[PDB]
Amino acid sequence: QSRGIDQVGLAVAEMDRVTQQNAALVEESAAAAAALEEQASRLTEAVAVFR
Amino acid sequence: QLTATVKQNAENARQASHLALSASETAQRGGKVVDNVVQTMRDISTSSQKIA
Repeated sequence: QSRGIDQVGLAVAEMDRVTQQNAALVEESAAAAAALEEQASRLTEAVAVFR
Repeated sequence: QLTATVKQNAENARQASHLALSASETAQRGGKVVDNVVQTMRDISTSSQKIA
């Protein structure tokens, strides 16, 4: 159990780090996805002059 | 794997308690017998004193 919990301790600590990395990618993708919404408006704005 | 060791650790705990508890009963019974022998020495010593 002592040596066994050590394997789970590193596992929980390992998954904890990966959980933070995944959150960074979610926020990174969310921020990048939000940028597409702004750039997407530029496409219509570039042609908004033509009715 | 941890759950499997819990049963073993818990099983050995109860099994050891049965032997430990049983080992105490025979120990207490042995003490009472030793106490009876203590009074026997007093009787032999007292009886031997009367012979002297």
